[PDB]
Amino acid sequence: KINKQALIDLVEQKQLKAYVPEFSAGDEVNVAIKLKEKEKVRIQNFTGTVLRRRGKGISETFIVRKTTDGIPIEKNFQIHNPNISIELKRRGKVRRAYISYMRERSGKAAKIKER
Amino acid sequence: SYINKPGKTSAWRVMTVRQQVSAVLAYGKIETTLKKAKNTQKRLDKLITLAKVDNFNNRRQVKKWLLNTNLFDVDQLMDHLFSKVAPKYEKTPGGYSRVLKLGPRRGDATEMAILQLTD
Amino acid sequence: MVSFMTRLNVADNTGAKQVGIIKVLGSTRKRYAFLGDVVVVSVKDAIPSGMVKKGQVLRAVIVRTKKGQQRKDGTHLKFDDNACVLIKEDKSPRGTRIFGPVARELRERGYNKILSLAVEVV
Amino acid sequence: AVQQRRSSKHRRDKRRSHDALTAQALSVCQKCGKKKLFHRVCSCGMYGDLRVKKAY
Amino acid sequence: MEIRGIFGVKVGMSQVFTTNNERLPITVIYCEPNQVAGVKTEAKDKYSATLLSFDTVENKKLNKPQQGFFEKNNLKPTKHLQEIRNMTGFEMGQQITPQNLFQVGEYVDVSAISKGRGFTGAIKRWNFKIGPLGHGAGYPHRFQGSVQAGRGGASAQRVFKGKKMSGHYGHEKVTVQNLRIVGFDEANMLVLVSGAIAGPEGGVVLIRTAKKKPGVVKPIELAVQTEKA
RNA sequence: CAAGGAACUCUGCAAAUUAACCCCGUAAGUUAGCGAGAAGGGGUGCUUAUGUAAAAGUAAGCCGCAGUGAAGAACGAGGGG
RNA sequence: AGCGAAAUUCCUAGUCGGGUAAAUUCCGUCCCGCUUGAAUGGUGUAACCAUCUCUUGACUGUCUCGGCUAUAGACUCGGUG
RNA sequence: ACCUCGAUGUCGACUCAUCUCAUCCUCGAGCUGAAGCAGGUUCGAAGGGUUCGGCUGUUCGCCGAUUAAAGAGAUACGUGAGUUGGGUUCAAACCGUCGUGAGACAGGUUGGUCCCUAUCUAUUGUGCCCGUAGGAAGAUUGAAGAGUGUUGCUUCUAGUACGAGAGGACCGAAGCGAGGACACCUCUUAUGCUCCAGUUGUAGCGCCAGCUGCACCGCUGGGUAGUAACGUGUCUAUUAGAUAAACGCUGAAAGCAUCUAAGUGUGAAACUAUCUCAAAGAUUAAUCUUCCCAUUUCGAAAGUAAGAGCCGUCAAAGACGAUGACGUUGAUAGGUUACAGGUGUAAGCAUAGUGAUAUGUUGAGCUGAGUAAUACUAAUUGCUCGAGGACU
Ligand SMILES: [K+]
Ligand SMILES: [Mg+2]
Ligand SMILES: [Mg+2]
Ligand SMILES: [Mg+2]
Ligand SMILES: [Mg+2]
Ligand SMILES: [Mg+2]
Ligand SMILES: [Zn+2]
Repeated sequence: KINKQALIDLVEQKQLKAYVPEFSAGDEVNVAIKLKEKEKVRIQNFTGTVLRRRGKGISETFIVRKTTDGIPIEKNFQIHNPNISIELKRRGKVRRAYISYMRERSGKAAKIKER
Repeated sequence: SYINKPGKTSAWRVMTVRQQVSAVLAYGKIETTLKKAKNTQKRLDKLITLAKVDNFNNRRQVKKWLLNTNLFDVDQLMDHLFSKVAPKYEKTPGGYSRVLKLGPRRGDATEMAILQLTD
Repeated sequence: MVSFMTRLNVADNTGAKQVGIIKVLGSTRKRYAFLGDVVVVSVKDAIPSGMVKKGQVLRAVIVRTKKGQQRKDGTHLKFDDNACVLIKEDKSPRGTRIFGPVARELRERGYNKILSLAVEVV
Repeated sequence: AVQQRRSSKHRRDKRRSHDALTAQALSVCQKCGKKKLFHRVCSCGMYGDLRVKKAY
Repeated sequence: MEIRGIFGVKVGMSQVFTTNNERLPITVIYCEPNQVAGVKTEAKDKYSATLLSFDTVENKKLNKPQQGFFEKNNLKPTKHLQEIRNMTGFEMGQQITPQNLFQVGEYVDVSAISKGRGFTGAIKRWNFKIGPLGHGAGYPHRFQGSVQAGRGGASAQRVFKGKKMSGHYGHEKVTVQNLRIVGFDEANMLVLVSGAIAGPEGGVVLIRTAKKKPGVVKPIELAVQTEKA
């Protein structure tokens, strides 16, 4: 008959999270992960700075960059994912929407907090 | 083959658009090729719609496009636009111009088209 | 994607500072090793007080990759430098201690020893 | 790459079968009489009952 | 066998999260209820099939022989008619919806007219390889290889029928099998299929019961959220 | 043009990196002239004040992912005929 | 004398050591030099080379492996031909 | 020494493969100096698959590390009107050696121009005309065909059978992969020249600020739609028939024995189908449904109230044609309006500051193609072709 392609958006309202805190590119958040090997789901926390916050619906994704023992790891999670929970700790100052320059910025390269 | 003309680079297309919109606002009619007319029309419409509010931001945004012609200079053409052309169209939602097809040219059998604008 | 002839850092205590992929193992034309694939490697730099001298051909298990790989859950784990640990013939590392983090995707293939000695798994 | 054998007067005529021209569509402008090719403006400068040009 | 089929229009693609801790890409297919327009019986017409009419349209935008066929057969006018072989368990003049045909999580296959990719060359078309570019390898270095089969009258002296050279690619029918169905939406008359479906966003998409795994179903649930604040 | 970085190949052919100015520092060998721009590194933008006669410089401050912000400027080491 | 598998060595892809995961090419070395050799010069030699030959850091679409974009053609229309 | 010297381009590599079986692997069976595992050989089988690298001009080869395996061959020792020129082999030069000498040597070495706009056929695609005996629209069957077919590792069966003991399965089920193919772009990535921001220089808009051209798009950081993969889904199953090798049950000729002569079976990746695709130009021209039409006054010429074409607006299509949507009774493109996504706090104003500039208005302004409404502009008050079913 006729289509809107707000149907794509409609079917995605079946699973969208309620709160989903808002955080721009350069923010320091802790993203707690549920893990289930056999039973007794363990919560591995994974704190770090954010790089990118792309997304257009149920597919909002974001990058978190952590440093362990001088070794950096960037991990990309899907925001509207059961089995992930996100808390915001610090909100940083930034001029860009995808701070790719942090791939080559070592220690003593930290965003100034925002007032 | 090797040495070749610069050709229709993107700058050439955009600069042709600017010259033709300047010419159509200045006089009110253009006799060009059809497939440049359909491409000039879009920018023409966007300018005339952006020019109905008259704040200085709109003057800046339109200054980015116009060029001076034999009839009007650019700072005269801006006043001529915002005084009589833009307000005349202030109530029409879209449809600020028409492109009608003339006869084929003798030189190239291209499809000459006339671009104009009336209420 | 660690490819044939790809020098990748070593993340254990065997003194093998630089090690070059020599033949990605596992079937014909594997031509790419992702997380957990066992490769065969050759040391090209070492330290004098080390259990591997320069030139020996050994086997390695890759732990860190720069390209990373899309996990099933949708999280996409990406590192910044390629690392490998040196295994001896069943699953067991030649090194006493592992440096830096290690990706979990070794857990199901085996190498429960390599995950245990790691500082912290991701 | 050259022909090995001359293409006769028969093969050449057959190829040109698809070369024939088309008679272009013709309409009769109202507001005057003449055969302007359809969907154009005639030399009146009138297209339909609207004026878009000069006398000729 | 008892092949079941339905038609729709592919509206786009997205993803949805399930139990078993898995992300599942999805195609969304708008399925207006169809209408059987003819049934072919084995004895009468030498085979069996069911003819389905769909994409309802106004009677004006329809050719006269077709609208006459619809008025005589007591149907709603439809832009499209096509038929499915070996659909048997249905009668005449009935509305068919996807909910009445397919289980919640079972296996279907999808046919759709693919994406027209233009006149494309051999190396993109047949996955051929590209002649080296270094060491000055001469300007025809994007070709179909040597088409040789034999030089001299004894050997082959021609090109083989059904060679692999450049030509038209896309806008041809293809089918992906064993793609499970995730869920439905009766409100929008809409269905969710796993995997990626051929064809552009908005084409016509046929779903049949998969021949490889006819009745096989393995249920897959969803992943209702429990994080609110 | 991601990851890799010479595996293609007859050969790193071609293509790529460095690139001006200013300040450190610069081996083996030798006809003691050179080697040597050796190797290897750092700084560069705008504002204020100080700068001398102009300027380079100096201290403080400010922005950006990056400051000869574009263009035009050496790739190098080791052994052999 | 010197030097020596050489721009010279057929058997010869000589042997041995180094490089190398692996080395008919490469560096050094022994000498039955088939036929090296002293102004048709011998042996060394710093600098120099749009010369040759080998190893290597950085470096890169050379390559696993192929993709995308923009122009001029190509293709279509009118004209010459 | 039979065609070819009024020219049939020659080694090796690259690309593309194609075919044969005397089989390397995968598959089925026998015999064993076969306990098990792993083998040795023979029989059938050509559906598919059959590595990457160092050295060398290389084939060949030696060597490393893999793999289930790294087959032997043919096709002008396939393939230069496809590519390369490293080698052989032009002139230059040199060492060894021969010759008195000019020069020579399948002895060595350094360097050294590879032309062609395809007419026929072949082939890949895509069309025009016509036919299919009324004319048009749709839906079909499928004769004759095309494409795909590879395989491992782990766990259980079970440390069971076997064997003294190390060691250790057939048959069968499940899971994760490698290579190859078909699509797609939700996620990750590359691009993405009328997108967004920063930014140097000079020249212009009279000046400041703010903008424009120009410099690889001027450079750099992001990037919508599209397009692809390194990405994500699916496939590479399974079942049936007739079979080769082998095995048979009954069973004689040849009173026993005997798988065959009659009768009756088991059986493989091969074969014919199952699966994917295309297909009535299959002139042997098929089938179904719907629609429209019967005259003229002497074979004509009249030639549909069904439809198709020209013409215009176009993209889900696109080299041009063709396919497909729409043509005022309309949402086909453009524009406008609202929005998404992308960029990332505009210009101007006020405060602090001597000043670059920071802070508030401000998650602001902007935005090619994206999503959807909206007749304002453009799709015209047109043209042509075309029915009477000829006889048994
Ligand atoms: K000859
Ligand atoms: Mg001849
Ligand atoms: Mg022609
Ligand atoms: Mg040439
Ligand atoms: Mg022409
Ligand atoms: Mg040529
Ligand atoms: Zn007229």
